[PDB]
Amino acid sequence: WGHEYVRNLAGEIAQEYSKQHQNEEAPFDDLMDLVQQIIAFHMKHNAEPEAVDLLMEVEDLDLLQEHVDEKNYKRTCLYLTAAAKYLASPDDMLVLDIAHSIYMKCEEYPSALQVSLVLDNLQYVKHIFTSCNDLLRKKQFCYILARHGVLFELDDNMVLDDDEREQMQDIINNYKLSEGYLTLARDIEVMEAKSPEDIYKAHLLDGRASAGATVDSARQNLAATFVNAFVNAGFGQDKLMTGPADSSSGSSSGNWLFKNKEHGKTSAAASLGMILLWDVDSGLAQLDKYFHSTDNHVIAGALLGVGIVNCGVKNDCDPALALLSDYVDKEDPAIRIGAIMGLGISYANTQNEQLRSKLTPILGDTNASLDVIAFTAISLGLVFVGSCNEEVAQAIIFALMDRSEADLGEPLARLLPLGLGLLYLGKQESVEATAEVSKTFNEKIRK
Amino acid sequence: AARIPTVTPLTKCKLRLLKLERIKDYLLMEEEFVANQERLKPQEEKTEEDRSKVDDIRGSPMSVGSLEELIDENHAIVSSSVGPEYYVSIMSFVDKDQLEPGCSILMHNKVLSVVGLLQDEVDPMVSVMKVEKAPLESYADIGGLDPQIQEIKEAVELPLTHPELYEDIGIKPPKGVILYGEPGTGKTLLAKAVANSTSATFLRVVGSELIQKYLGDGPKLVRELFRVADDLSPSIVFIDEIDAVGTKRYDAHSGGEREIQRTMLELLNQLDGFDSRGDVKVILATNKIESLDPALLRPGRIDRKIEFPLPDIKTRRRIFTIHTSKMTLSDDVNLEEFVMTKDEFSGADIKAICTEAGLLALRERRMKVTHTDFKKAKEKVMFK
Amino acid sequence: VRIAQGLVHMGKGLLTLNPYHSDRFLLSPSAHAGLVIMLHACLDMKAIILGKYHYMLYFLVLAMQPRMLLTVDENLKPLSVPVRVGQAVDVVGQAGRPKTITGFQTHSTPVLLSAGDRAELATEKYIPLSSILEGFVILKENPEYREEH
Amino acid sequence: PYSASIKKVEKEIKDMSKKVNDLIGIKESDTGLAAPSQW
Ligand SMILES: Nc1ncnc2c1ncn2[C@@H]1O[C@H](COP(=O)(O)OP(=O)(O)O)[C@@H](O)[C@H]1O
Repeated sequence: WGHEYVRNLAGEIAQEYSKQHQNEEAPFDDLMDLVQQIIAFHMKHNAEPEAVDLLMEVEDLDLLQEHVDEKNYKRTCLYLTAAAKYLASPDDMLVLDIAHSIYMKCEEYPSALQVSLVLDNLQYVKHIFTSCNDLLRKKQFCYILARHGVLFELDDNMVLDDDEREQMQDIINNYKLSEGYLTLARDIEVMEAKSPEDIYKAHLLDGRASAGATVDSARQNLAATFVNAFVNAGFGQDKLMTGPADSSSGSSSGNWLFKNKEHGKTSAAASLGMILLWDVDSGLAQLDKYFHSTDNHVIAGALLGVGIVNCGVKNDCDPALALLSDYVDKEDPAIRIGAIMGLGISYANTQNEQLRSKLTPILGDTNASLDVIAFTAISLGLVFVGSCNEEVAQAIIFALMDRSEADLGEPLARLLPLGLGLLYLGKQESVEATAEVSKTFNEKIRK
Repeated sequence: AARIPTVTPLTKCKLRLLKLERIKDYLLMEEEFVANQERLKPQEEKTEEDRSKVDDIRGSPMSVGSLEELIDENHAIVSSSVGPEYYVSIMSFVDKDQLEPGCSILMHNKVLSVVGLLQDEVDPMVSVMKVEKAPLESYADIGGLDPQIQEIKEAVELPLTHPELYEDIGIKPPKGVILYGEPGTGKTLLAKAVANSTSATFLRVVGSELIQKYLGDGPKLVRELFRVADDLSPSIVFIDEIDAVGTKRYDAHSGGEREIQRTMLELLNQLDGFDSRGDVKVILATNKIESLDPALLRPGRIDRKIEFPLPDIKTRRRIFTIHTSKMTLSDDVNLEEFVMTKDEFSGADIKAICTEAGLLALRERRMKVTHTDFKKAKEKVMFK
Repeated sequence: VRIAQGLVHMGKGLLTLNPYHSDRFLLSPSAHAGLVIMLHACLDMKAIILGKYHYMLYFLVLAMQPRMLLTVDENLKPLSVPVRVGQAVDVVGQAGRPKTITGFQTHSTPVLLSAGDRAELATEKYIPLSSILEGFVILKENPEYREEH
Repeated sequence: PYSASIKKVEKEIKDMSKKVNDLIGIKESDTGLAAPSQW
């Protein structure tokens, strides 16, 4: 009878279903048979969006799994993915699961992996890996997971070869990311380090500053250090921090480091941690030289740099945890803050229970400075993003009640709610209970 | 009012729904922000207290003044309708967008401060030349020639038909089209179709109407026609009987030839002067172009040249079948018999013959027209 | 201003702060958390960043990733293959097999992908195992390709 | 499919826009008067 008849029937069927759902007294089988026939006709004629819309208005999306062909799955799945962005929580979740089912039936595991990653369900990822028999596809999935920052410990039931398991564990650990970045830098010829002055292009501003005395402000030096760290991040070599001492002077390379004050020294040390990004072997060796400094600020900065270096890269030796756990217990607030932040940055989204156990007691210590507890909350949130672990949320809430009104006025009090929210990032419906609990907080913070 | 002009979707896509939802949310937020002002500090009705206070502040009796200059900072200089120049300032509701010489500014009655503007509904020159209703039927009622119907369409309507075709070619419509032809050639009949089909404003100018009796007047009339047409809207203004520029001499005008010459120079300036006239088209016709000033025709002021010849022996058939559409003529005579009656029967000749035949049939109150009526009309038309 | 200038020249143009991946479909929790922490610290500039906590900017470490599209052979070695790079186009609802990229320029080996730029292989010799060409892509030699001499 | 669903919603929003703008005052077309939110 033509496509227009089918389209008008689909619209009228949607309306009839909408009104019958409010009546709850009409038989469904007669409508279901016509809906199935309409879906088959639409599939045969590449009118996939109309079929998807009809099945959405009927809520019987399960029928899609039977009428999807090898020539029709791409457009259908793209339409489901586009619709999911308009669908809200519960509908979007069911739609994503059905799209994942269509994908597994269609044997395109990469898109299934992406959809499961959106769902944040590790069981579906495990099922996808089990269903895969191609080693190269498994390696690509490991690369994708490493990009997403999710640790997937390959169980022994997944691969029968130990060497391949080690190889994909290294791939997940982003070991080859540094090599790839270095290869790209070599290809573009961007190896040469750029000094902060080159970015500043001071020669272009000298038209009106010829009368300014050379006063090296500490803040200017800190800005220079920050710019130097940003520009030369991941290149392994720097002209200001690690440049050879090739000028007629036997003075330690730390001349610029000692020009900064306290927190400035910490920042200068963290610049070294950035410069050796993703390079664990050389980064640890270079930071070992600064671990011997008598300045507590330099030690804290070195710990934070160690945390930065292992950011996104996991080593089976776990140098970060072993090194930082010894400094976490130290009384000095600066060293404790540096160690905590390094642990949080290096172990972001890892969901390690050992870190939870080591950090929770710090949150309950009333003698700890506000800085320490705020950074502990931030690190706990970073480690447990999207996990909805009730224990960490309860610990942060307990820390929040125990604050006097005076502490609430400091800006640092605004970071504990930030950490608690970070614990709940990306999970919509689970946060209503926590909002209800938070309604009990003091008025100045409650909102 | 002009809240959102984006209608490019023109479908049931989610983008249109999202845009509408965002607009509704913004409107709701604005309404909520506005409502709280009265909820917290209404302080007045805001509906009639403001209007009443404005009426009691501004002079209740507002006079009919005339703005003559511009003073931005709480001031204005005008002349009292009695004559006394005033230094009336600007009021709160001034909305100073009509600050041009001539628009009456209404001042207060107590202190004579500017109270209100003067809505203007006159445009005397434009009104004494504005076409209210369509003159005749569609172009099909012209009949026979259509050598300029396509040409005139391209010259005027085609720019207004879909001005992307001339845009895609990288050019602007032709400057002007001057319709010159034999006396009674139907040039006015061409303007009839132009108006019945026209889409924009049209102005009619009697040819002698450009020459006034007082010296210096004619240039003023030309400048005023230009201002009215241009300042009003996109227009197609036809100054018919352009030969009357210097052909006919009248004793009413104080000036002699140097007055028609001045009027022609002013017309030329107004056609291709020193500014941007805008989107204005000109279509003029004349029956004696041999005397028209050569400068008023150079490509750049009057561009398209159109010549209208007498109806053709083949076109005479369509002309006759047209001008006698609704006549209850008896089959006694055949139009072809009078078709060749006149060696140079122009278009007006056919209409005159038909009208005379109708009148003759009327004198006897008969229902149809006989061959003898046409025979007696033909002699009375051509022979006089 | 100096911090902003340094950020603009991050990695000399090789690293970005994009929290999204795979055509803006996947949100990385770590990068988002770092960026949100940095913004919340910036909310109170004078007290937080200009005070004793200049180091809160190091939460940005989580959000930085490289702009590299490196094609890799089965033997895990880098391979230079021409790649077409251009702005992505939403192909939903378009009849036929519309191209997903606006552009005909071909770039070999590691094209610096900008925000919104999508990549498609310019050669049929290699079948990309990834539907989206980003980061590490393992290329498999096409067994059906015949070199047209 | 929902041809009348979207047209009716758009018309309702368009009518409500005027129904709410008339509650602040822009109407009562004058003969040279400024906006009550202008004086
Ligand atoms: N088909 C026709 N072709 C030409 N003129 C026609 C036609 N039908 C009628 N006419 C006559 O043409 C005249 C139009 O005025 P026009 O000839 O331009 O006058 P003038 O040339 O004196 O300005 C009217 O008398 C009208 O009746």
